[PDB]
Amino acid sequence: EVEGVFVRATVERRCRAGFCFDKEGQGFADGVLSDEQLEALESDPLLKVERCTFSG
Amino acid sequence: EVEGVFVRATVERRCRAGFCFDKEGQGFADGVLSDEQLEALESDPLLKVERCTFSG
Amino acid sequence: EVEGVFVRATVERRCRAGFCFDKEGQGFADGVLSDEQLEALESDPLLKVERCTFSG
Amino acid sequence: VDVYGNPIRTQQLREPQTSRLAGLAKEFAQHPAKGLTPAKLARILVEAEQGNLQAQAELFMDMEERDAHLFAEMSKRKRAILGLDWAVEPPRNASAAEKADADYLHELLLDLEGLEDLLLDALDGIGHGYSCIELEWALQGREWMPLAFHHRPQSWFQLNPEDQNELRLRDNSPAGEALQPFGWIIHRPRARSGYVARSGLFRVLAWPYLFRHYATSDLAEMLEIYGLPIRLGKYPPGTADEEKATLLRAVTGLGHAAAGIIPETMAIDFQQAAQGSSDPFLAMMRQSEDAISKAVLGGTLTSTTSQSGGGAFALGQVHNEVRHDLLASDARQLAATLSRDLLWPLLVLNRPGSPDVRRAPRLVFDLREQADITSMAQSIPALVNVGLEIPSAWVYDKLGIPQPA
Amino acid sequence: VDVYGNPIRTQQLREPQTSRLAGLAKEFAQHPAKGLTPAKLARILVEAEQGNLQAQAELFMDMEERDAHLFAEMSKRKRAILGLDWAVEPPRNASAAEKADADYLHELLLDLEGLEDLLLDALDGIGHGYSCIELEWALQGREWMPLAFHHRPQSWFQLNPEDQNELRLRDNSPAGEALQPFGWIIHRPRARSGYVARSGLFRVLAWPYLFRHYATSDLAEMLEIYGLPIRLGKYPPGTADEEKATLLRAVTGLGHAAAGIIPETMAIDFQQAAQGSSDPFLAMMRQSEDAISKAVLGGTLTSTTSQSGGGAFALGQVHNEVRHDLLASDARQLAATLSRDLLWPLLVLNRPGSPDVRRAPRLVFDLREQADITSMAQSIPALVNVGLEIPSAWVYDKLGIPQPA
Amino acid sequence: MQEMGRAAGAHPDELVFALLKAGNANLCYDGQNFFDTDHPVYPNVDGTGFAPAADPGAAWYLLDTSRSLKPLIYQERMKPSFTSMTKEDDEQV
Repeated sequence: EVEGVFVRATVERRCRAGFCFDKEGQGFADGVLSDEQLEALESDPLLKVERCTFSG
Repeated sequence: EVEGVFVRATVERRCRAGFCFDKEGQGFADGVLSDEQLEALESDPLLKVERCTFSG
Repeated sequence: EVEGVFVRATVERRCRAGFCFDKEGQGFADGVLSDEQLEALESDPLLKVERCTFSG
Repeated sequence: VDVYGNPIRTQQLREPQTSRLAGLAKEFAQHPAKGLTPAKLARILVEAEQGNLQAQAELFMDMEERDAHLFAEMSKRKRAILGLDWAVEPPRNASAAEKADADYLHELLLDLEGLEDLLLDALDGIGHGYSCIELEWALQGREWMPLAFHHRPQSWFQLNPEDQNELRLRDNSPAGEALQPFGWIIHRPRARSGYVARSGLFRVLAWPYLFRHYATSDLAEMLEIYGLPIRLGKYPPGTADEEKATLLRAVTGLGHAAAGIIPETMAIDFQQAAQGSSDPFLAMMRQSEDAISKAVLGGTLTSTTSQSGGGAFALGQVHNEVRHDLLASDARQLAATLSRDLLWPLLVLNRPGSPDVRRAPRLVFDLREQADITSMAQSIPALVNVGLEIPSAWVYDKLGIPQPA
Repeated sequence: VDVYGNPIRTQQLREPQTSRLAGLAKEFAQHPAKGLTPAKLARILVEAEQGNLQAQAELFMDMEERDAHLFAEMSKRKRAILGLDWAVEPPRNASAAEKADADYLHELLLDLEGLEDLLLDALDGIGHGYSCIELEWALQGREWMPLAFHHRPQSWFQLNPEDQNELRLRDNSPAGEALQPFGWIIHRPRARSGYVARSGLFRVLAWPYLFRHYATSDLAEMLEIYGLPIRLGKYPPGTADEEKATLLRAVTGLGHAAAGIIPETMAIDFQQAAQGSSDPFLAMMRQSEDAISKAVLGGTLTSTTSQSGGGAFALGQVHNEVRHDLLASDARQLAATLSRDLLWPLLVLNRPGSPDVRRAPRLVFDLREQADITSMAQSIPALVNVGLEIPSAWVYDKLGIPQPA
Repeated sequence: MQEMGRAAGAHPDELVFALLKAGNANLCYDGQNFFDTDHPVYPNVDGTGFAPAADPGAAWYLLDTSRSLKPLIYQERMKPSFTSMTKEDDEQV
């Protein structure tokens, strides 16, 4: 299963090509991989958070 | 006027064939028909819900 | 710059063509121009607001 | 003016304030206690908190009427006050003019009929949280007189939208009507610190009353069902409607009827009706009654009764803790209310000049407790032979014996 | 200045501090006791620890209102203080000017109306952990006067983010507003050592209250279910909807109805409804009530009652241990608070000069305990005949008899 | 923010007079309009129909009676009581 998605149609901080944006709802809560990079990707839900597990 | 609408891209339990999955249908707080089916279809929302005045 | 858009998740009053619909997320908060019409534009943020600057 | 400083105009004293509100006098209580559930009681209390005191007042009246234990406790508590001797005393180190004013006020109160009824009506505020008594002012020449005291139901008032501690008449307007100065004697005893709506004792006593009511009604129903057992008749296929009715009547009357006969193809089964005891109901009633007794009169003499046992110090033991404290509190609050509302208008209307408010005479209730005459009479001679110069004023005051004149 | 040394400006005394906060006066209590669970209570207490005193204050008010035993105990405890005689005494070996100042303050307190209400409002801090009373200052010429005392709900305040022992008004800002000097009488009795949030007695009493509430509600529900048994009807295949409804109504009314008939193909089974006793519930209620009694008034007279038994030393036996200690503690704390908050502004505004703070007069409550007159009156003559020179001042003070004048 | 109290105080007058305006449009217990020319009486039909109205005041009933079901409760959004102020702008309603 998926512990949480926290999407609400908003990611925390998806930073690519040297610029940090806010979209695509790529929020995860698990230590499967890239936890160090998961800190950077996550840790900034500017807007509201809605958790709807996908049971993946 | 009908009071009752859900327009926050919110999730509700709508059952299509042998399963109940996210979808927005009736989404009203008043009922005159399909009450027994509406109960299954009108399960209160999972996520943020906000109401409007369709006045249909 | 745009100090606040006042758009996310909220919809404000927009009086056009004699009918005041609610859409397009035209929220703003500044003293640049059309300050008097700012009341009419922000006359119905019926839904929850979530500010985010566009840095305009 | 009054004690609160509000300007006083003698023009408005000729007619009662509520005279121009003939609608109020035609109202009837709605009896909200009938069919009362815990949810309804909670809604009533919450609405009262917000300024709708009518329903709360009517519920309190019904509660007083429908509970014998609560009514007996409240009546005993009030009759305790009603039996106290009272006197009017001049202020601290008063002058001759002040002494004369106090004496005249004392004489006026002695000869004023309906004082006991006024005290009884005022004491209703103990349970209701506030009692309003309207005054009738008349002139027998040059001196104003209270013609009569009228107790107005608590359902006639409300709360000010801009002030939760100020009461107002119900005049069909959102803001009500302010109370006329010198037209009322408002008694608001303070058992608990808070607003006027929450200050009633019946607010504390409501829940035990509902518990007792539910227990008593359930016990009455269970006693009604007790007796014969429920018995069910069974009939085979091919029993016509007339035979069905005959079987039904036979089953219905079988409990009273010792004997009966049915075909072997039929059957009657006697099932348990109601098997248990009155122990749970009675336990709940006792718990509620003990709670009411403790809340009204204290948990030393009423609920956990002090039991028997005489003696010289028995009076002190029974009274001083709990009973004396409650008696003194109620008497002092009533005396303060009276001195504020009734004594002051008489002083400022019936006498010349404008005496300072701080020097007004104060009504005092006689809270003197009977002291053992024999023990103390034994004690004095030893002390006086020793050499102590005990004043005679203390003796005369404490024994209740008056000084020689 | 005040006792704490903060500068005092007479300009701000003309208007109450909360006058410019008209929003507060329009608020209504949220009643957090309804639908309260142990998790909710724990969250409320923890949040209160962090500076959110509104919910805690409202919960405490509801707890006081909804529990008759707790309310009776608290009322008895407070009325114990309210009945004590009090006096204002000059400092140690005071001079003539200090004696005159103390006498004037004593006269002013005697003639100050609403003292009893002030004491009652202050005593709320015993349970709530802190009580704030706002002052109305007025000038009758050249001398400042407390016009009235207003008790403000504990829900109107909060904790300073930078200080957990300093209270502040709720003015919509994160840091609140500091309390105006000379504008309040803050009473904060200290039953336990700690911060102001944790210092209330209701914090100790909350859990027994919840236990008792749960037990009483469960007992009421079980009494409601008691009586008739639950009985279930069974029908065979081929029973239409109308016949199903008829069977359902028959089963529903069968308990009240002594007799009934059904086809042999149907069946009704009478199952146990609720079989047990009130013993567990009542045991829990008794445990909680004993805990409350011990916590409020001590486990020697209320919970484990001292029982009957008179005698000359019976007063001492009942009082000195537990009751006298609690009475003296409460009276001393209240007197200290009053001397700090009310006596000092009067001394420093109504009189000339700048007297040293250490020499301010102190309000003293009369804690004198009735001494056996007969035994001691027997005792003196032997001692005096022996040769001992006992001072008369000690006798007059201890007996309560005043010295000759 | 406290002016909402004045607004609420003025509200009952607005509600009562809006119902008074609707009087012609709205229906009474008879089933006809409040101000109608065909009010049904037992044997026959009666009739009572800029913006006028003639009413009694001394009767045991007052026309167009109001209903102060709940007081002018004040609803506020101050600080750590709503999400509008932490996970949102510094907004208060």
